[PDB]
Amino acid sequence: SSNAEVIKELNKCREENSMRLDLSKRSIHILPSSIKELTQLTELYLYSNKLQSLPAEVGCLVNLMTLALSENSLTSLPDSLDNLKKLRMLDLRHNKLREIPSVVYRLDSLTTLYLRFNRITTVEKDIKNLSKLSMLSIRENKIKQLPAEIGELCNLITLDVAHNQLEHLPKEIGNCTQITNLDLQHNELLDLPDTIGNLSSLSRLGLRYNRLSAIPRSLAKCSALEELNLENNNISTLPESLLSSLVKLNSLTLARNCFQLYPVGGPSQFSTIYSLNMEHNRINKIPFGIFSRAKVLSKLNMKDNQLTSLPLDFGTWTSMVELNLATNQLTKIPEDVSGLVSLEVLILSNNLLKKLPHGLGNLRKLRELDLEENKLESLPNEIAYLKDLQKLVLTNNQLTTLPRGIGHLTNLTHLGLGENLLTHLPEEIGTLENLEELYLNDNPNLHSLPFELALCSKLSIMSIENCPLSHLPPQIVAGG
Repeated sequence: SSNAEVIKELNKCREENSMRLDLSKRSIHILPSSIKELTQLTELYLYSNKLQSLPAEVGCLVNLMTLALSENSLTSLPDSLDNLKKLRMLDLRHNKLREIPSVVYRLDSLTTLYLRFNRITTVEKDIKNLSKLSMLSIRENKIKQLPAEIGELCNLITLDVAHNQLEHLPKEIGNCTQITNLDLQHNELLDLPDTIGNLSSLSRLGLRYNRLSAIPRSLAKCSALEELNLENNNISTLPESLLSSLVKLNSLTLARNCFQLYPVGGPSQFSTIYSLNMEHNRINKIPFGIFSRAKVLSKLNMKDNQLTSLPLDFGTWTSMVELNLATNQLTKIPEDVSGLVSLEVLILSNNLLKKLPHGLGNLRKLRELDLEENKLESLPNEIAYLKDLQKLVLTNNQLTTLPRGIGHLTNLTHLGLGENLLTHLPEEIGTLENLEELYLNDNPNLHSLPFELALCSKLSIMSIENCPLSHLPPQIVAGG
């Protein structure tokens, strides 16, 4: 920590002729100029210190291949670092850099450059000198525009320009053909250049939280695209051939968009995708046979949509494991739910369900049933055969009674019965051996509770607030 301890480590490093010097986390404000003595240094780790700048003597370390300067207070770098002709990696993350130091632009040997979490406002056109760059990270800065000279970085594999203020992308981005991972998320991007299709090797593209009104049809050429996330944009429609041309798509998120209706396209749209997320949209209906070819589709999320009904082929989604139809206007859920035999998670919150179908009993794989904010007056007697059910949330409903035999749900750990009309609770509540949480709050006429609740060995959390109840099971440690 002290300057004497630093000089010891420098004399250390010299004694064994070590190739690596790790002066990290020593709170060094000013690095000794004696660092010039150690010419054999291949790696210099100076991260997590208080360095406002670097001695020009570091430029004498000509065999330096890695300079780790993350988590400092660096505002500038000495032009003497031009002599670091072998430097491959420059880590300048978490500093106070309001611009890239001019010397960096002359270090053409750089292959990986990390500038994450700074105040960098502009990227100069001299960025073209760093053609050997394989990874360029300028995430979390204040870059409003990227120079067209970005296209001369032909060897770029990864480009992180996320969390900036980019309003457009230079069309010359298409000249970086080798880009596999491109993150443009959390910008103010209004459009994408048609030249994005020249990036034939694009495997991961981050577009969430921008101002994109549409997607260019040229994105179909990026067939290697595994996941496409368009979250939080102004996109209302998709190119007709886009989804079918992206043969490698395993997940597709159009959440927080202006989508009035499902994307228009052929059957190969959802053929290959495993996850499908359309929450917070204005979709009015799910089409018949939209998931005919979608054999691998496991998860579907239609939260906060304008769905008032479900299709006649609802039961055919046998491959559906997780299903989220919350914040919709569904008046009923048909008896054809017996078809989704593989359905594990079912979310029907914030809807208008008055009853539940008897075909729900066929759902022997169901483990999570969220029915919060509905008009449920009763439950089915076949609900007791949902032996795999672990979480049952019935908050904000009109339930006066609990079906007989509910105690056979021995795997149930969470039972949310708050804001209901329950007058009584069955003595069969005690055979719920694994019940951990029981929320009975806001039940106006819940006057008595069964002593058999004491047989719930795992019962840890209970809520009887706003109930005519002053007594608790013995296993419950109250907070009053």
